[PDB]
Amino acid sequence: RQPIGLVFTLLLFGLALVACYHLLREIDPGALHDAIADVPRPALLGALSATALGFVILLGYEWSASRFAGVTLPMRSLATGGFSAFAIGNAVGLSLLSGGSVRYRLYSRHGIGAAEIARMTLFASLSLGCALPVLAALAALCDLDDAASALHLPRALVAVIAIAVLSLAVGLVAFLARHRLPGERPSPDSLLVRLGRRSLRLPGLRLSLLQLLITALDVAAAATVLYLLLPETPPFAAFLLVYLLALAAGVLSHVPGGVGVFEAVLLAAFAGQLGAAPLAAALLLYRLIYVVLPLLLACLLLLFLEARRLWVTRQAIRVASGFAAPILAILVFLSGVVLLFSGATPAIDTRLEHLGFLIPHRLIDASHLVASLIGVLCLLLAQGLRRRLSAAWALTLVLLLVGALLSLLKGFDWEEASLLSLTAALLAMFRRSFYRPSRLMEVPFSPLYVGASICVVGASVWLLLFANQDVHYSNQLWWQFALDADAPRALRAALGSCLLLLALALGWLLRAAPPAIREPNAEELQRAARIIRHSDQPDGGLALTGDKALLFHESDDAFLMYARRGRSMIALYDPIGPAMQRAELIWQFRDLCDLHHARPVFYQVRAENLPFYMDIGLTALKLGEEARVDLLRFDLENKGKEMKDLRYTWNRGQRDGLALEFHEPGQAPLDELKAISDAWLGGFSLGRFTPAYLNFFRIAIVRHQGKPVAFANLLETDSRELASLDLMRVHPDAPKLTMEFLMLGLILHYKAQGHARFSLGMVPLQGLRRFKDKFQPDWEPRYLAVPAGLDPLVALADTAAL
Amino acid sequence: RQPIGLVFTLLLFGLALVACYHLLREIDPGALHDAIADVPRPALLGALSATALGFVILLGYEWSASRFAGVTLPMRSLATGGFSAFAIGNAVGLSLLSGGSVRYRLYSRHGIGAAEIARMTLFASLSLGCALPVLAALAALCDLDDAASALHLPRALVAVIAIAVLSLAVGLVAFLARHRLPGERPSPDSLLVRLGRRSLRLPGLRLSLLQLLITALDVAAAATVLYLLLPETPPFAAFLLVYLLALAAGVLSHVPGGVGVFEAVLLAAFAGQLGAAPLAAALLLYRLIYVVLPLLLACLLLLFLEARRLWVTRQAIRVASGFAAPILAILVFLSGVVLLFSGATPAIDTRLEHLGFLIPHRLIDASHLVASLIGVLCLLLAQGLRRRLSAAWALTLVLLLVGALLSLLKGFDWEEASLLSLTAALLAMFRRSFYRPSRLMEVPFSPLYVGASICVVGASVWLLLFANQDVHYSNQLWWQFALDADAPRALRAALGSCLLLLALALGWLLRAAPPAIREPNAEELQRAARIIRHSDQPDGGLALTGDKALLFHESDDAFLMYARRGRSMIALYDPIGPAMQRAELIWQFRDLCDLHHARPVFYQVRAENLPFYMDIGLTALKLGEEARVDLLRFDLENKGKEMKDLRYTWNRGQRDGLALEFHEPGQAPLDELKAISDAWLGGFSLGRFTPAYLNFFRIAIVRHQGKPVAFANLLETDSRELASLDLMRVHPDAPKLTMEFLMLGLILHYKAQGHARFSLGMVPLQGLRRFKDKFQPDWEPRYLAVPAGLDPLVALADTAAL
Ligand SMILES: CCCCCCCCCCCCCCCCCC(=O)O[C@@H](COC(=O)CCCCCCCCCCCCCCC)COP(=O)(O)OC[C@H](O)CO
Ligand SMILES: CCCCCCCCCCCCCCCCCC(=O)O[C@@H](COC(=O)CCCCCCCCCCCCCCC)COP(=O)(O)OC[C@H](O)CO
Repeated sequence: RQPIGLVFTLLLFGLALVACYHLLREIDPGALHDAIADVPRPALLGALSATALGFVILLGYEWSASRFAGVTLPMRSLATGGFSAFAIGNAVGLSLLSGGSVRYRLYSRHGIGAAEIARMTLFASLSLGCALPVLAALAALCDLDDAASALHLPRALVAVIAIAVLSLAVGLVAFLARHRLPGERPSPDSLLVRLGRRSLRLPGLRLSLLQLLITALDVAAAATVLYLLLPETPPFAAFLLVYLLALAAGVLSHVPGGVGVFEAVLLAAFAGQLGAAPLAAALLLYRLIYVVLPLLLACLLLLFLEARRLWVTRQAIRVASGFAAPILAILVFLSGVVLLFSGATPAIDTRLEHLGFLIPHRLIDASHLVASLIGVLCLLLAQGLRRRLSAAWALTLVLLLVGALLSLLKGFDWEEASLLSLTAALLAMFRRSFYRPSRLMEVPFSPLYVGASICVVGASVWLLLFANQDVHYSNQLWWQFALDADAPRALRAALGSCLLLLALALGWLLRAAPPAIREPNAEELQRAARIIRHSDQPDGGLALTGDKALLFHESDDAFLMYARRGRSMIALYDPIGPAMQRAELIWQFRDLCDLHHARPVFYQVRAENLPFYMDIGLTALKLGEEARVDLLRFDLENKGKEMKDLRYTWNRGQRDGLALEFHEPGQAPLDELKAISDAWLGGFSLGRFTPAYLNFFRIAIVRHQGKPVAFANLLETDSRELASLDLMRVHPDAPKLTMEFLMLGLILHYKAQGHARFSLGMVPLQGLRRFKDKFQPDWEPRYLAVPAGLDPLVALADTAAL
Repeated sequence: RQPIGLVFTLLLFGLALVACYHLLREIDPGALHDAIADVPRPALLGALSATALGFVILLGYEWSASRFAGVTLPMRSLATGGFSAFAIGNAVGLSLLSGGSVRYRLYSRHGIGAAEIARMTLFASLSLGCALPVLAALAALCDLDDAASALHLPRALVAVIAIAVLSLAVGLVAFLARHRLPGERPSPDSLLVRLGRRSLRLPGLRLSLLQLLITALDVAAAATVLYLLLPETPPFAAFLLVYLLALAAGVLSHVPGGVGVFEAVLLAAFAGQLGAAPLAAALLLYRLIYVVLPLLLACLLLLFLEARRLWVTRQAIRVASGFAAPILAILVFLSGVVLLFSGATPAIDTRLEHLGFLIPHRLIDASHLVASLIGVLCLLLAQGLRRRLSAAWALTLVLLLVGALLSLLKGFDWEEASLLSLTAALLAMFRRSFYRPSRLMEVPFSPLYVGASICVVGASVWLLLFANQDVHYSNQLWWQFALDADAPRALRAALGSCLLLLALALGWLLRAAPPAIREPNAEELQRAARIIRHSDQPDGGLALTGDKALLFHESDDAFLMYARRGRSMIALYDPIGPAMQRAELIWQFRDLCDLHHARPVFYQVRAENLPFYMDIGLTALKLGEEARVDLLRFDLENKGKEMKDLRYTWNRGQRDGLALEFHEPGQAPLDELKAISDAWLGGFSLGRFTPAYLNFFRIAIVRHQGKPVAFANLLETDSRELASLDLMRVHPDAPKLTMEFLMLGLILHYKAQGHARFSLGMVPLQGLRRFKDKFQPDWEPRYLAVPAGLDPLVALADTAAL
């Protein structure tokens, strides 16, 4: 899927480049520059305003999603989320930090469910995805002659196509209206439809109409931006029609920005009618104003919020797994783009002639080549920054500033140097955000980033051909070292960048295979047990069963237990140790998973570590509820119906002759345990009955008039914060209150030693819930972490099987 | 002492500046530049060669010290040490990284004693310090007329002065030869002299003569360097005489480089005879070639060795407390100097006229001012880098590269930008060397660094006056913003730098006083005990006595116990916890000590942490020996006279009716303990007898036929690595073998539980040594850490009193 989808997009981009080259054959860069300069100031200020209007309409797009999913949020929060998600989706879609991710990051602070957000994003996407053809047909129906002229098709054909589209639209609307279940409504604005297999959620009539108006206003404003930039204006209907088609074509192409394809379509539509140069200039200004500008605004906004949050709340925020690393990766990538493009384009003559005196002539050529290499390194270090490396942050901070220096020593291009330096400032300001002390060579291969790198290099070479089209091909251009000669510098640069990218890509591809997963040995198990003791978490006990492999921190202070199942690696709980060790461990696991081409999954995680999973790109699903009784409040001289039932149970148990005794680890009656375990059997998160496992923990045994009837090992630490029990077996013939006596006896015993809390157990998603509730415990949600895209049930079913 | 010595040096520098200003009044920068250009290539290549010759002779200087102190080292090591110590001493003497420090760092890897190195340095210093006047007199005796003309004094006066000096020299030599103790000789080349109070160590005749030849060749080569640079050459005798005097005057002035004063004296000597401009040019080239160049070579050498050591030995080196932070602090300081000086000097007209087109005219003035501020910040962040901060490393890495950018946007001064960038490269390459995550605002005030900052600012202003001496004073110069106007830019720069330095200096001086030292409370004590348990070191037990204050790491994982005594804070042992926590703690202590204006001292430290103390500027003295028995090798069925004596003791003890029993912490007979403690009493590193202290540890009591006779608390951890005993009391009336039975019983008991090692105790600097040796233990040295300068006995005596 991943390589196929990459290759498909890459080829589509490549084709669109070739199309644009063969379409702008007549135009030379001089003409284009003149066309760009031609545009009047009121037109620019108009487009700059229509951008704002069109982005304010995109807030309503988020409002419709909020209403559909039934999410109550503050208006300031909804606005911020809407703007930032749309801005960053539209520009760098699906490559870095998609709109969904930005929604899910921003809205998880308010404590909205992952399913709700997911639904919001899906609605926001499919809204445009399904309302695009309808608006295209509606626009086509106005002035068929103009539309036919634009598309270069017969009037009859486009007419019947429009009629066929609107007929299919109303037909589907009627069909879903037929299967409308009454009564139940998940939200005020939501219908449920029943087909037979699954119940699907569709918008209501009012919401559907309101979003369709919103979509209409959105695409209108978007098209108007591009309309104002054109000196000569074709009929609005046809223009809008083609814009819609082009937008569609760009989105389907799965090209990050829609660049290459969108421009190809517009140019093909109005190659002759509007000319090439004025259109190309309008397209560039459109892309700079409507895509690039908002993205940079969003980048700065979210950086600002992150910095403000860090400054205000200093103590609570410890590890910093916020919203800086992804933005900085984006800005760094853009920087590398800016370096590579500059390297392709020839310098200004005036700047070169001034510089020629100050700097030696060969240094310029050297500077230029190195600056091109640095550009490619900046492309590939985006991934590093994304994964919160510290090495990557150090290297990138150096390169961005060296690159900014060479940008002044290549042709005194201060516009480049300014941006590179500004980026390097922001990168240095967020120093804490990059903590991981891992090796850069250990970063996994990422097809996507390499794909994007190749695309950018392609676009640089395209720009090289288009810029240096006034020089004849010659073999002597390669060696030609002189000031005025721009084309040699570009050629050298392009070759150097192409070789360096190829080298690094091949080096990453051909690397030593990772070691296979093995079970832990005696030493590892002992270390794991040591870690568990010197910690708060007693749930770590299931590490010692020697059934699931162990990932150890470099400091051997904290560890994480995981097991491979099919194509997905599952981690049993949160990592065991201090917070700073936990974050590094969660990343370490993600790295490992990626190396082995497996989905990372975290089973039964607490709420406190959720943002660390959100970082590495997981989503929290409500798995179950975990009960824990607080022994400080709980006392044997308290009131409450359940409490009176418990004391009655305890008193009867004592009178009947039930005795509970605790055996230290090692000194256990293995014969009696084996007997009861066999009796219970006759009649991953489980805990085996191997003696080795049992000798680690102290076992509480209850006896009924002397004979051993039931037992339950106890997970403990050296601290007296929390205590839990994993394995717990009872004899089928035992009295019904015997298990409850054992259970309450445990609670009282831990009260005696003075443990703050006592972990009862988890209920997923009836009897177990009631039984746990009968002790009057404290409930706490337990989550499941799965990749964000689409893996809701497959992973849960697979884990349930395991 | 510190403020007085600072003010004295600062005033001497100030005066020497004023002297040089009033002496080079006639010369304008044009004439000076012409004088510098005048010097021929053979003269430069001659001076560059005579520098090398003179530095090769400085190796023999180290050789004489090695022989005197009696230190056997490899020739490569001695060479490296000699070169680097002399190079860095001569340039940045006593301000940053003195020659002594560099010797003591480089030679402590081979495992040479601190007393030996100290002696080596003292000899190397005093050699020149005492051989300078003798050579001055010897030179004076040759051609009195020329010497008299040079000094502008009567021939008779200089003659009798020379005669008086040589008479005093031979008189002192005879006087020390009189009190020559025969027989004993610490080294082959060393005499001991007895005056009555203390025995002093003087060189032998052969060594004295050889070093005096070495000193003669050294100063000759040094003077020759400056001789070749002069076009017209005065008589060698007189010239050498004045050079000697000037060198002396510079050294006594305690000016880091000898700059200001040395030049003043030379200029005053040959103001009229040789002219000002040619002499000034010779002096500049001398300073650049003989001082600055070697320093930069040494800086690079030692950086290279550090990098090579890091690359080769990756695993053993963990925390990196090597030789990078001091060098980088030096290079950063030099960078800031280079920025400030450039800012004072006016730009080249050609470069300004080229730049005037590219850059807006006001930007140049802005760039120039900011670059001057950045220069002053680079001055003050040297201290930060020195103290291995990470904040300081991040900030400095940014500033050096921004400063390098502004250096190209001020007057396109690429020579500056190259150096700043090269420094910023090296600083980024040694990223690990700066680990401390402390706040920059928390750095203590340092009079020395501020003193050096003020000096540099002074020298910048001096350069400003001397460079812009072709412009008349006017009030309108401040506001004058134009390209060609250089003097306004310099004036603004100088003012901006002066205000920023004043502001920061005052801000550091006026700061909230540090909190006073308090005793630990119940919570702190409990935390300390927790830390001790989850650790290897059982010696941490004496923390719990609640007698000495506790410094806790930010992570509350490791801590360090210290107590103030008079004017020196003593830390009781190494910090307790992991290595990474230990380094930060040792620094944290140094910070604290500096805040309270107290000498840091570390009492009883192990060898493994020595380099962490060496970093913060301490020296290890051999305090005593600590015995520890290894229970793995030791067994009850072994052979050896001492072992047979032990088993005989054990068997007799058992037969007599001595019984040893171990009581858990809390469950102890306090009555019996109090009784025995009182009986023993009747008849900081001590351990009190307060019940609170005793309830923490398990007490071993021995009984003689039922009655309690002796006891000894046991320091333990949860691990079974090491065990120790602090407090140990016996009844006066007890049998002589009873204490030995208790002692051997402990050893056997710990064998039973299976503890690897068992700490016996320390003997400082007779009976105790024999008693410990009778168990056949393993000896390990125990050190004392005291400030490097001169605090050998005062601290030890003060600690002994406490
Ligand atoms: C050729 C145009 C018409 C064809 C339309 C379709 C083509 C589709 C396929 C090709 C994709 C577009 C290729 C062209 C890109 C822009 C080319 C360009 O103009 O590049 C300039 C330089 O390249 C760029 O500026 C490209 C930037 C593109 C990306 C924009 C990102 C901006 C933000 C970066 C991060 C900022 C960080 C700080 C703030 C957070 C060089 O021209 P100049 O005259 O402006 O400069 C001359 C000299 O070299 C220097 O002055
Ligand atoms: C005035 C000389 C005669 C008087 C002698 C006695 C005076 C004593 C009191 C004053 C002390 C000396 C003051 C003069 C310093 C040098 C002045 C100078 O020439 O400064 C130049 C610039 O300042 C310096 O270069 C000063 C450097 C001094 C320190 C040297 C350190 C070098 C190493 C730094 C670290 C390197 C890092 C990388 C390698 C590890 C500016 O002149 P320029 O024509 O060379 O340049 C013009 C334009 O501004 C730029 O080209």
